[PDB]
Amino acid sequence: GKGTPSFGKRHNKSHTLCNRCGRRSFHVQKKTCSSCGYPAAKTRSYNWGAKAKRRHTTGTGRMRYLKHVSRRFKNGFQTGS
Amino acid sequence: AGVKAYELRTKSKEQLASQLVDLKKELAELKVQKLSRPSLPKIKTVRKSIACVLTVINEQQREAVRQLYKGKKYQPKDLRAKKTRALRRALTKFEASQVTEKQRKKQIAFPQRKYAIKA
Amino acid sequence: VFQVSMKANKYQIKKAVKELYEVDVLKVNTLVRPNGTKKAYVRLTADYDALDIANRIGYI
Amino acid sequence: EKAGHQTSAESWGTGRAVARIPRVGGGGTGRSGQGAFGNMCRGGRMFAPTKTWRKWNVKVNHNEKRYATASAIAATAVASLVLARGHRVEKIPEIPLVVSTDLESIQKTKEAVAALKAVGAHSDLLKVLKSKKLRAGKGKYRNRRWTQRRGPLVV
Amino acid sequence: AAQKSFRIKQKMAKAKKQNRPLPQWIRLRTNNTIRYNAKRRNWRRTKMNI
Amino acid sequence: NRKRPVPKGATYGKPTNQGVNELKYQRSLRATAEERVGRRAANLRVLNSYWVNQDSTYKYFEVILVDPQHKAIRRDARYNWICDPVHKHREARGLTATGKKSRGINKGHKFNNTKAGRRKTWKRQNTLSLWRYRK
RNA sequence: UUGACCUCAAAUCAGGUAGGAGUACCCGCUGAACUUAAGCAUAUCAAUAAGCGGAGGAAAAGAAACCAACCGGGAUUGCCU
RNA sequence: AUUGGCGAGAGACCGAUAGCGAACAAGUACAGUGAUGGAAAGAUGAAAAGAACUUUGAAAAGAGAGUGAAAAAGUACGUG
RNA sequence: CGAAUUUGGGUAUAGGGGCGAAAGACUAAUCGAACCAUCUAGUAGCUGGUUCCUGCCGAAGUUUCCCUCAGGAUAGCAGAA
RNA sequence: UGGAGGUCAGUGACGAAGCCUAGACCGUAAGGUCGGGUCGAACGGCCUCUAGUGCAGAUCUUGGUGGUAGUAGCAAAUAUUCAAAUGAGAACUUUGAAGACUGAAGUGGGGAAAGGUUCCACGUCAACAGCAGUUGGACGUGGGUUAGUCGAUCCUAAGAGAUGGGGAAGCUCCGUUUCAAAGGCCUGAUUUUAUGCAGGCCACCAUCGAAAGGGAAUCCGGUUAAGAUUCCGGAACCUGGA
RNA sequence: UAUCUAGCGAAACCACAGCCAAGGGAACGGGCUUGGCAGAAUCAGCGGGGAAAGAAGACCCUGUUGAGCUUGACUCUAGUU
RNA sequence: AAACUUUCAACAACGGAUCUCUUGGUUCUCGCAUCGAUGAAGAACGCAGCGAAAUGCGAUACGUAAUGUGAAUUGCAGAAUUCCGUGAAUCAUCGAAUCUUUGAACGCACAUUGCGCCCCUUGGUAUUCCAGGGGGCAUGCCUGUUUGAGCGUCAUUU
Repeated sequence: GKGTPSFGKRHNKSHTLCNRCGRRSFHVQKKTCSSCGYPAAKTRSYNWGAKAKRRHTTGTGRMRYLKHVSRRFKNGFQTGS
Repeated sequence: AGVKAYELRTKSKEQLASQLVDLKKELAELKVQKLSRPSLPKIKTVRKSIACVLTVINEQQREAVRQLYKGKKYQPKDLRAKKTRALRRALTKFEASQVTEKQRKKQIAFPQRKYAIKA
Repeated sequence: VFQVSMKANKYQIKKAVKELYEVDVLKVNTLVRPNGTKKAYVRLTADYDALDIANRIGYI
Repeated sequence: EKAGHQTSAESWGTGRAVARIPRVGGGGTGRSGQGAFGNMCRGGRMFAPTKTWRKWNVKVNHNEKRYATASAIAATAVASLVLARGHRVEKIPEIPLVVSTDLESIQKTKEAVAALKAVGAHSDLLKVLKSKKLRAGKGKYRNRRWTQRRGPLVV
Repeated sequence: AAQKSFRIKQKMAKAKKQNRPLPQWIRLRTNNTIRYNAKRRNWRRTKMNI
Repeated sequence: NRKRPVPKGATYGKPTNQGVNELKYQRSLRATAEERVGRRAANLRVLNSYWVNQDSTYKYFEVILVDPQHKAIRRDARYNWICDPVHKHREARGLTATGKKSRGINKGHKFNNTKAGRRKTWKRQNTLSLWRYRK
């Protein structure tokens, strides 16, 4: 049986959590994340994957630094009190 | 409402360090009480007071380092300006306003004149 | 029994208990609880009483 | 332009006892296996989606525009046409109604209202004021909340 | 498994503390439409698959 | 030449595109030389390059580069133009002499396809321009 | 017994810089096929989609190794034609 | 030039199966090993005044009573 | 049923590719070329459907050409002005 | 039919729009108008403008709902019975008593992968356990995992993979010691002078890769609701430090 | 087991439905025509009919629709010489 | 005759159509130019008196500082004359900071919260061992510094 009896045999994760994105997409044997391309320098992205680009892009996170850049520009990148 | 930064800023290093230590002791005792008591909102202002003391200490240290590096070039990176990466890489006002001597002579001799026409 | 900073090790727990409660600790055994926090069992020497020090801290 | 097409739906084909419309693939959503891409489908693209290069402005010959303007001006001097248009000029001595340049030089809204009352356009004013009503549809939440009549045109 | 790694154990702890019903007072807050925890998880129903 | 970097032979393509061997790269050997040099010395800006030698296997070029961050270039306005961000990787964008030659950026009737840019010209003359009052 | 030059190295040497993100528009490379031809191979789609490299507030182009054949215009870029 | 970013003004546009996939803790919940796929879900009332109290029931609840302009608005709530 | 044995884990081989004691077998219930997204709303002389009322007029399955024979152009038949 | 320009100084919280009504009138009809119920904030006539403008079908789409139908069915794995307790309620919970079964390649006691708190204690019907439920791996609230000696960590295996170099327009590919100038432990230096120096040996030729391979070392007794080769008592061992 | 009871409780199918003979009819009717006839509600079986259900026949043909494979097909191509 | 079946109405029933609504979309227009090795975008884990999310934030953790305003916040509860005031606030503004583990991600690794190495301090009668506190150690390239290498080569040598 290629169905249920063979499904009984799947207990070895081919993917684990990825350091760069916590997506369970890090292929263990290939040592590459199938989602972000880790450990390559460039995050994996394709122009046929517009939904994927939406999921992984600027503004989908906290923007811990980039959120204040517009305010600082609007103020002229001032310094002082 | 906790301590106030304007009255913290006059205090010295030893006094601020002692205040931080006793604030930490009070916070620890308050965590102990919070374990036994349902609502302990005083822990809120105790944590706030610890933060105020820490920021006053840090501001004093950073001002001291700024005074130590005053005047001389090569200030520490955390102390020098932050504007943006590109704003830091851009040519300074002096460097951008630099012109060659040929163009300097040309600009002196033939500037854009102020003229009007009426009749 | 203590809740301990996750980044602390037995050396730091020993030193911090000594410096906070002025007691001599015999052994430190740590674990990471299923809620993700460090739990330390600090056994003191026979010179000190855990119930004495617990009443000093404030919890009976 | 991408509304109704943000999907990877493929037709299941024949032999599965369902219509041949493209269907969303996958599972465990409720959106999976559902019809997509079509005007008949819920969430599908509309038929012939509206485009911005539709003709919006319409060209009219300058001479025809001026012809219509002259006809409208000449209709302003026909007493019966103004009544049919519904302008409450039954208490005006005669039309065309010509007033002095003191009205051109008038300054305050109260004295403009006084000029209108003294001349005979105040009934038209009251018609405009009392005809204000809420619009009769979805135009209220498109910045067109109220509708009223047109009053006099001071030239 | 029993012989876990710290990353997996940390994910376990995060999921365990997340898995709790909505507090009773958030319901009473004004302009509040949240009536229950929609992101609730049971270990039999839905696997985290990490 | 630039051999087409795909066997498997499985293009399912037309015989017009079936060719592999006698295809020619559209940028010059000079252009790829200075691109490699700029990638190596990414902190500099490729000012120019020239031919020095060649054999059957190799062509040899020398690339002139300028440091945009050295103060000897940041001052002295004769060459501080290259310190502006618009000149980042001129070799990569085809703004060097070889780059402009390969892009076809020249005046005249012989360059009607490539004066302001091949793709810019194509976009301009394949756009459908519609006015409010249709002409 | 010494001092230089040339080239090539080393250093947690002094100070810097590059990478990544985003990519609507911009500058290039690479590059199809569905499709049309009522078949189809050149052609078309299309010097397009996908892929790759690189910028800015715009980019690119830009002061003729131009257009012309006229009584000659006169960098570039856009619109109408 | 500008289907991105920041700020602003509009519409003979759509009006919760519409309009962006998402008016809501929406790229969320869940499905896949993975690339990826990807919903459903708005409306009490002006104000909770969200039904004290009495009775039957083990209890849910019912029947009275009560608030309310309306309970032919009772949270499983605008007409339904 | 003591071995061309059975099996865990690790590891290698990736799609016109792999792997095959060879069945076009197996390659995540998918295999005579996997899955995912995109090109793509691919094309379809072919099937299906094509949403209010009343009034007046009212056909053709024939001619010629067509890789033409389930299609079209052309003439005819019909409407309207 | 949805919107738009004019007008009816049109209708309306003294009830608009919607909806229900084998009530009425009008029109050949599309349909329009009104009576009576429901209700709760907007809507219509006319002259024009405009279109995402009219459904019975498309194995149409999305939701909702039927007859079938209280029907098929809930029949594998030998099997349950008596009393008491608890309880509103017991075929199913608990405790006794009996009858049995697995029968030591078990229906026993542990583990690996996987799961992730299901472990353990305390409270009852909403759901779930295709009957029930007072029971539960369910619900709510809490508690629980203690190491020098057990594992990981260290080593290398098949293999993966930086560097030096060479390809490739490039994302990147090869290569793993190759056409490379490829590093680390003892006393002298160890204070008018530093880790600078004729102080010595030299030449692994990154790294990753096993919770079943190799490997330094812990046992007994007791203890918890739930942990123990980990806690306690006793008794040992290994590694590193003048 | 079926069966009856307590509890629990689906699905496939479904234009409308459900008695025949002949006739004619798209040449094998549940309906139409002419006859036979014709009495609520139903239970267990059953497999004659519903040209029963399951699937836009996989055979066959057509389409200027493919794909796998082969070759002295047409046109090319990697390698090699 | 009932039951049953059909049709209609009334009332009551899952259903959520219609109507009205709308802090949402979608198109058009105008203005502007500002990410990152001074560590970005993204990820993980945590932080509230009582809370897990595109709330906010980082062990100074629903935030600190500075500034403005001027009495709140609010579901419940609270340190407090916080109220004619250097002063409430889930306020606004925002120029000072903090900014955990990461990430181009930088000591080497990383399916490990794994291994080093270098300075200074403290503790263990210690420059070597162990531990704690602090600060560091990536690659390519540029300019300069210092130390070098090569009969590649220049001025002295029986």
